[PDB]
Amino acid sequence: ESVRHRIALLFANEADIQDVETVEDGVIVFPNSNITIQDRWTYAIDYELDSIRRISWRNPSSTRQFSVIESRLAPGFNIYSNDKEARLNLFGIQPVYSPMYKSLHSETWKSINEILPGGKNLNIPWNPELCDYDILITANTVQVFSYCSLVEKKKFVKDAGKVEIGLFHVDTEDEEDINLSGLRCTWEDTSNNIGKCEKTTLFYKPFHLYVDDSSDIAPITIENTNGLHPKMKIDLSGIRKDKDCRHFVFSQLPSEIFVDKFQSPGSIVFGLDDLELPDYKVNSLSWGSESIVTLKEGQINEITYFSRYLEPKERASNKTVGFEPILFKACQVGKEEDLSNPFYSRSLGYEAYFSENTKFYHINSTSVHVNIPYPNKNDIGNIEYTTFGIVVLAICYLIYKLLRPSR
Amino acid sequence: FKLGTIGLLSLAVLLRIAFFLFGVYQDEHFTVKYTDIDYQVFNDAAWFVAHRKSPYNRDTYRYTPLLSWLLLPNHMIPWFHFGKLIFVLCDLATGVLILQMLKKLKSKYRYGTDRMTIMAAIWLLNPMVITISTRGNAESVLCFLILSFLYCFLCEQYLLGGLLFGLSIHFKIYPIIYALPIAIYVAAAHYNKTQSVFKSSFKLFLVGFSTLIVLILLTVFMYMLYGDKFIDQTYLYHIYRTDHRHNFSVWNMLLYFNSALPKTSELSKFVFLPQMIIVLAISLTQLRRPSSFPLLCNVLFLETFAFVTFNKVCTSQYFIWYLIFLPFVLYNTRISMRRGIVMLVVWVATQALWLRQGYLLEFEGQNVFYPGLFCASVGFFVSNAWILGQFIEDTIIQNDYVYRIEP
Ligand SMILES: CC(C)CCC[C@@H](C)[C@H]1CC[C@H]2[C@@H]3CC=C4C[C@@H](OC(=O)CCC(=O)O)CC[C@]4(C)[C@H]3CC[C@]12C
Ligand SMILES: *[C@@H]1O[C@H](CO)[C@@H](O[C@@H]2O[C@H](CO)[C@@H](O)[C@H](O)[C@H]2NC(C)=O)[C@H](O)[C@H]1NC(C)=O
Ligand SMILES: *[C@@H]1O[C@H](CO)[C@@H](O[C@@H]2O[C@H](CO)[C@@H](O)[C@H](O)[C@H]2NC(C)=O)[C@H](O)[C@H]1NC(C)=O
Ligand SMILES: *[C@@H]1O[C@H](CO)[C@@H](O)[C@H](O)[C@H]1NC(C)=O
Repeated sequence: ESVRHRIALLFANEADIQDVETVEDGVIVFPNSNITIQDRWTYAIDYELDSIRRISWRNPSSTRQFSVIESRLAPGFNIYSNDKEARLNLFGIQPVYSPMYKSLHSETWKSINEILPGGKNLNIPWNPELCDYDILITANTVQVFSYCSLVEKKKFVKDAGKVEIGLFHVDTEDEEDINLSGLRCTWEDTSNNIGKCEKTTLFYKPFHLYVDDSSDIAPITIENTNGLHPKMKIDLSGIRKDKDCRHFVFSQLPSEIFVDKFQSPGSIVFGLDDLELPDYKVNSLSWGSESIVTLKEGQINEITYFSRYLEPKERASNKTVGFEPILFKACQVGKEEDLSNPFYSRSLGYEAYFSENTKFYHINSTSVHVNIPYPNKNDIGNIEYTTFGIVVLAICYLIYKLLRPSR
Repeated sequence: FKLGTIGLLSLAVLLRIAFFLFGVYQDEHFTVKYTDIDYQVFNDAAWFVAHRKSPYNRDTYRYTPLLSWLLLPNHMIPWFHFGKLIFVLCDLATGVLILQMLKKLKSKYRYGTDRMTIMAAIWLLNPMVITISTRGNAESVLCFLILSFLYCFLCEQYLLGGLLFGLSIHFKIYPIIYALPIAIYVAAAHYNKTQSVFKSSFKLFLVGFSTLIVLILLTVFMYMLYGDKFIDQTYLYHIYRTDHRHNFSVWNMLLYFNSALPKTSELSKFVFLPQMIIVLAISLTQLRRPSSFPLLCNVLFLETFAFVTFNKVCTSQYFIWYLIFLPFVLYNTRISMRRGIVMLVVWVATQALWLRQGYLLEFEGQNVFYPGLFCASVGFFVSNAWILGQFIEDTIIQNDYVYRIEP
């Protein structure tokens, strides 16, 4: 059916692979210790075009730890497109322009089946609350990556199109030159019975490194949480600057929050960077802003997240809004190493700022919330009348004071 | 005892130096950023100018380009505190001009007693003015210019007075309000020496022509150099401004609510009429006794007080606009001590109440927009109006015993 399916089973212990049952028409697995599932669906469509599109969804509230076979997706539902002629207005979200792409962002899950080209329907178990999705649309191919966790016994059989399965375990590594070892199996085209599995070894140097284990390298703090402009403080005093390592904070903010890009050197802000206009004056321009902010090593770095004024409505109340910036250190590596692995590939996103030969070390992703109150839109008449009456009385009193005879 | 003028100047210089050293040491060591945001804006504009680029690329920079040109030695010479030194020098020049003005006036107009030291120390020995000058605020420079042209009017140097008046008008648009009184004085200033209307009218035309030509030449030169953005950000902003951030002004909440609405109310476009009416009414009092410099100074002080009080925006930095004129008003004042104490107490109490409401709103997110902020603004405006009326009564009483000592 012009479908190709690739399944990846990331385990934690070598003995866990023993528990895997290989029946003549499938593979039955019972979870042992928080294994990871990576599903890759590939389609071929004509779709004559010369642009790339990315649709990445990661649950903001998700607490799942990233694996070596998964990229660090930007939190929330994001759509990037590098085309400079088509218009991006899906779901009523105004795009944000950047020298490489137009981007749409949201913090709540949206339906994806209406965006997938060709009107293709397939047996996808959309589980937005417990899975991470990444859809890549190319000139002639469509790829769908789903990262999930197994919490129950599952049986994999011959799905639509060609099917290939691979179970891997992470051997000894030094957070570089990562080696996976395990089994690879394929499904016959003429029958629903599995083939003969073979030993396989994959060697690759990742460009997405996770150091989120322990040792509180760069603690994150938030001060003035109740205030309108809470301060985000990052501690890098104990870490010395390296030759090619530069730390950064990447934040996708809504239209009600902006960052003064002149606070720190080497900060880039795309979208609504206006420092004066309120929320109701720039709400319809775009969905917000994307900011990448550099940090100075050896000293505490402070970032201010200002908030605008919201349009008054009936029954005055506050409109708390949250966002999650991510802290990552980017290091340049010589242009000889092959920074390519079969699992994930570079594409549009926050990686488009940096070059091709970069490696990211993700440290912390502490989330922030801002409370913004608005008044009641029923006191306009009272305010008008009181203000004008007071002003008129004051000028009348001053005029009376002026007319006083001399001597 | 009686302080010596030389000793007063020396102690003022010592205070300025000590505060500057405090500032530089605290900036270097403490992570509190004593320097104000305005100095950061000016420094960024100076950097843009030094890199052969328009200073208006820096957001929220609406000053004239001359400020950035003056601060250029920040980047021409590798230091950051040069603007602070220039502002401190301007503040010292302002104090010296105040002392010289009082000394010259005491020998031409009959005065009550000897009070040069106290009235000079009102400005030269104020930690508030010291903090304003040493934090990078540029107001002092404007203040200096003002005194300069006024001094040129005292010593019958009308041409340089007109040139400096035009320069100050170019720097900030508000000194235009001084045009109506000063002109009258100039005419009378020549009627008491030469009994020929021709010479006085010619001198008035000369000073008007000089100030107009200086203003127009500076405007044309700046526009030609820096494009339409200069004209926009310098002139049209005051026309399309929608300042809604909390401030001492009475029109704050009204302007916020009006900016919320898409169509302005009919009785909401006359926010400029009361200010013009009261300014003209206060200006007309100069006719009581022309050819008098103390009366002119009092009229200018009342005009500045009324303009700041009725302005659509008013913060803690707008007070200095009239504080410079405080000594000349208070040299021959007749207010009882209890009345002055009452005025000061009411002023400070209203300011403290508004500051508490604003701090609650900013650092706690509470909804104190309609009931809290508006009432505090109304109370502050009423107190300011009462103080202005009292000062007008004071100047009307003063105008009596300010006879000349002509032979
Ligand atoms: C921004 C730059 C251009 C400097 C701004 C300051 C000057 C324009 C001011 C500061 C000191 C002023 C001077 C201070 C004292 C005098 C002496 C004064 O002479 C008299 O009193 C003449 C009558 C007499 O004494 O016989 C005439 C004005 C003048 C030159 C002033 C002219 C204007 C000056 C040069
Ligand atoms: C990421 O930031 C969190 C902030 O909560 C760090 O967790 C805290 O670290 C401090 C040390 O600075 C401990 O005292 C706390 O007990 C930790 N937990 C909490 C809930 O505050 C975490 O260590 C940081 N991670 C990295 C890799 O820097
Ligand atoms: C708006 O602000 C109010 C005032 O704080 C919030 O009310 C409390 O919020 C805390 C947040 O942890 C809750 O635990 C309390 O139960 C809330 N008290 C109430 C609702 O009476 C409120 O959460 C804010 N956000 C809204 C109303 O959406
Ligand atoms: C759950 O997963 C985490 C990492 O994802 C792992 O460290 C832990 O051991 C797992 N739980 C168990 C019971 O093994």
